[PDB]
Amino acid sequence: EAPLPQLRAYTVDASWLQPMAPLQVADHTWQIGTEDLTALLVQTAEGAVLLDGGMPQMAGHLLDNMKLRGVAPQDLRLILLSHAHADHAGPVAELKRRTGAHVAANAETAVLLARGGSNDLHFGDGITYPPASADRIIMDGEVVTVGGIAFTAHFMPGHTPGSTAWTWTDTRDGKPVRIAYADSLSAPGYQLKGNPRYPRLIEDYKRSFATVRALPCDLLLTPHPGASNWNYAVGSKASAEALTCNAYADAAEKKFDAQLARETAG
Amino acid sequence: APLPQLRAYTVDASWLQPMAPLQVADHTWQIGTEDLTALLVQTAEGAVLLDGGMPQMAGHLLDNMKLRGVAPQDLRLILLSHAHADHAGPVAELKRRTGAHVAANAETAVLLARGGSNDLHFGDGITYPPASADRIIMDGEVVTVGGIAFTAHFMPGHTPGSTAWTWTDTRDGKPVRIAYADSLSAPGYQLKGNPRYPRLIEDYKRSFATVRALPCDLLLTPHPGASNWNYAVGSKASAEALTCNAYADAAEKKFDAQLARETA
Amino acid sequence: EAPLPQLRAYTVDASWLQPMAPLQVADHTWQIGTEDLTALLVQTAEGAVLLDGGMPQMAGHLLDNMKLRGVAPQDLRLILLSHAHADHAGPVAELKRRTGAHVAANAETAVLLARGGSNDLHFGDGITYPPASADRIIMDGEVVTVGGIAFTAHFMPGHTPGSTAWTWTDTRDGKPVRIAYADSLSAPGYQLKGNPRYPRLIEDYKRSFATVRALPCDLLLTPHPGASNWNYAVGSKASAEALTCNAYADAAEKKFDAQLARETAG
Amino acid sequence: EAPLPQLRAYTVDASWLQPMAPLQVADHTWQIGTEDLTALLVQTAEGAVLLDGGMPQMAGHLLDNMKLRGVAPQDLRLILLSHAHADHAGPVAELKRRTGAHVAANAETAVLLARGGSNDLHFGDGITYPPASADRIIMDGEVVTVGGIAFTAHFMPGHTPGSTAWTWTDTRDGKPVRIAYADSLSAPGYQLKGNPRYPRLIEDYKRSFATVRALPCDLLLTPHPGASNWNYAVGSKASAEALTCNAYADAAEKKFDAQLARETA
Ligand SMILES: [Zn+2]
Ligand SMILES: [Zn+2]
Ligand SMILES: [Zn+2]
Ligand SMILES: [Zn+2]
Ligand SMILES: [Zn+2]
Ligand SMILES: [Zn+2]
Ligand SMILES: [Zn+2]
Ligand SMILES: [Zn+2]
Repeated sequence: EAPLPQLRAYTVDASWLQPMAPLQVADHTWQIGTEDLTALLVQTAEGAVLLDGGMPQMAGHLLDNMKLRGVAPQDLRLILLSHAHADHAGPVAELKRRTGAHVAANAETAVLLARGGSNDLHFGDGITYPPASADRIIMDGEVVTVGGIAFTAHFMPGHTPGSTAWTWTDTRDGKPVRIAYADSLSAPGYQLKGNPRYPRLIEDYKRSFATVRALPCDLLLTPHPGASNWNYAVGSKASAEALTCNAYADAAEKKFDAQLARETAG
Repeated sequence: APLPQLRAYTVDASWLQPMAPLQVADHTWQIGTEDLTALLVQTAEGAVLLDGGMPQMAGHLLDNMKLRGVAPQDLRLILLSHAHADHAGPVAELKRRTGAHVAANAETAVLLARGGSNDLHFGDGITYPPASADRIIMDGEVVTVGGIAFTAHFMPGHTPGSTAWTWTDTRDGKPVRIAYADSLSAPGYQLKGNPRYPRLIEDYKRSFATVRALPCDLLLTPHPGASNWNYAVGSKASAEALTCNAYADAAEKKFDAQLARETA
Repeated sequence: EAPLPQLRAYTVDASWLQPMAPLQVADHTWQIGTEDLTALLVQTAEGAVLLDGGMPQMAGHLLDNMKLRGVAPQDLRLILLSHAHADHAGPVAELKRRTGAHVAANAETAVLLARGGSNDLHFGDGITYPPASADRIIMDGEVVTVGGIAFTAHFMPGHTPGSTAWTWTDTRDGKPVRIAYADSLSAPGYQLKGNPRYPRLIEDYKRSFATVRALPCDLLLTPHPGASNWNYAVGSKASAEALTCNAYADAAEKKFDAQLARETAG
Repeated sequence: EAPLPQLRAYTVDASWLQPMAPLQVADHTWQIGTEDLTALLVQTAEGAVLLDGGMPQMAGHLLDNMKLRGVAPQDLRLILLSHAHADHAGPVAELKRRTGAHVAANAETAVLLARGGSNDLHFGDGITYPPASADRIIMDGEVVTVGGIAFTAHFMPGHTPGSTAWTWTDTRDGKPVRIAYADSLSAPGYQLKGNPRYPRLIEDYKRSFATVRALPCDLLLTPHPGASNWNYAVGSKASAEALTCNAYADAAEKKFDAQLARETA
């Protein structure tokens, strides 16, 4: 037979790889990723926390932005993740090597990260990345504290079994701001009904819609800024049209029901 | 200016050209592609696979196994020359689809568990789905399946974990000593004063001697061209495949010339 | 000052270590563990499945009983677990080395098994065993099939975050029998309320009681046979007074409620 | 039959569990373990390095001694190991959880550490401990640097496949001192000849005696202080009779040869 196909690279839109300067979200919280991939730096008194890292090739850019914020590589103490796909956990292994930071994640995210996103429930081996290990396993509702800032995990399975929202409270213009970093609620091209690899997918999504609606949140952020109507490119107006947690979940549930209609009706 | 896109590990088309099983000995078959070796050894208590080639080769391997009368669940063991993507590529998928166990030395195990990432020389350029080794083996250790004994010979250099495997089969009932020896190339490697591999030169030099000392009637290699095999024709037509001495001699001559150019 | 304490072994009641010959539970299902620890062998024409293995020192006994049942080590295909504590997953690492089995378990069980039971949420490092890796991660309700017998996973977290019940249909004198191997519902010495290492423990147990009551079950077995009133020592009469899923869950929940009340007000 | 045996804990000589206050070895190097188990703390301006940790139950003691040395848990950057048996790597998993330190080890030590010392080539499952992962895999001769102090690895397989000596240069009285922390060369109850799990054991031990003799060394230390004739209980006189690398390897090789002779006979 004809030769087997060549391996396929994980190519993404240029805006996902467009570097940007740090954009201040709150007094201690900064977007340091790219224009279209969120990576949040929280600077505490006893080191910095990174939430998500973006694509594999973004490790150097993250370290450069950390430098501009006054954070040396060894000052990064903790990495948290929304979910362990290649476009959000991509550079985690290299970040651990170059910073010594620990990774805290739930068990589902830990096992997916440790196999580099391979054998994905829905993508197979289509999107892999260098594997990394979690140094601390997190339970639902558990609180991780760095330098006086408490980060609370809220499991919201669906997009991945391990999908998690993280919440914390910063300050902004003299007042506290409850920040919620919620994972994706989409099911892009997923088989929703009767999926042998995820039998309770529909029940998990539906509960996760409700979990997101209930998060303590004055300011919602998402791994893809477009999903919560952020525009990182417009500077200090980046959050002008940012969605509430209610609007984010409702839009997600409406799309999910219609995606379920396209499937169930056939 | 956006960051660079990721690049896929692309190979010569003949590396990906399927072939029907080619008989090497009474129970030993090449079942990979024209230019990547994957050896199937059929025993009384199931099959052994030595290397799998590229990651996209899993289905092809299983199809050739079926043509040989080996159901997926009959694959009992996977052995490896070294844990690079073009030889260990489909190991994770093969484990999931067969239940086979992997046996490898510690160095190969850690690189396989990394999916080839953070390679001493390639960094993250040549990666593949990670897999775990179920049995760690030591230099000279014997693994027996169905009364066929496979002996490991460590030959570090191309990777720290590079291994040769030897076993005895028959050709029409007469015993034949088969040696499956890893690569001895250092493609683009910094040889002298490499911070990530300080004793590289010493290891290659010991490994040339290890290969020459292997018990061997027939030598095969992960890239058939490295031992003058032509998988396009029958195995008896490959009489003039290289001996262990000639294979190591050729590799040592290239290594010495590369070292000289680097020192100059 | 005084020397540090010596390490302490995990010692158990003698009956947990008392070998027994294989006891037929259904036409293809055998108890092959000890008098007071369940280890179920399910034999198909395409190989065997082992559900649990007991304590670490039981490996050789299990292999001896497999040989009496005509299962060569290479024909044990799969190991399933109720939960990853030393008295149920004890010999898994050794069994994997000595057989052709792979382990299928959920992510929580996978991460605890790979720690050898160390850093347990409730037990610390007091009850440990040789680490093993799960080869296949399974999801709630996922079906694993060996030789025509389908095994369905039902997550029932609480005793451990990864606690799982497994169900399958066998036959018993001419008629189908729905077997349920339900995990422990005990909370021995656990802090139930406001546990920073398991914040949703009470909610998980409460849901797990209902999960067990709903399992497809004509014949219940448990990792500790006493918990479902089996008496393996008497042979053919071992099942004569076995509990239903309802009675098992009701008994566990009555004890859980009294423990939580004790924790609420002494 | 009669019941199966109970599990048996790895109990040790109580002197191995006897806490001691930190003993200064050189200007930046301190013994912080117990009277009969070495655990070396190297303090730098960029954090600290721990070489070995002793038994599993020593984690709290190590951290208390670190605090006496001014090293907070988050100040520990790196853990190095001689070998991954329970009485030297015992508390590594707990130390990683409580400090955030990385582990650097060769591939053999990394795989043994990751299975908690289980399935040991010689001891089976008798000496298990909580497993840990290595965060950096190192090669023979590789240099790891923390705060300007360079640590070089020298593989000396035999006692375990992954057995490693670590060398670094410190100062004492304004002069360099080349410190060598060499692993065990013992073979306690080992089948030396024709061992199916370690076929080249004798060749590896013989090469490792030579490797130890060749180490750069003004001051030798060992995981068991008695093996290099240290006495940690006498403070400033602790090293007064410490062996050279030559003497240590010669004594170990003489013992090894007599052991091999009795086995062959
Ligand atoms: Zn995703
Ligand atoms: Zn995404
Ligand atoms: Zn290669
Ligand atoms: Zn190659
Ligand atoms: Zn338990
Ligand atoms: Zn139990
Ligand atoms: Zn030892
Ligand atoms: Zn020792």
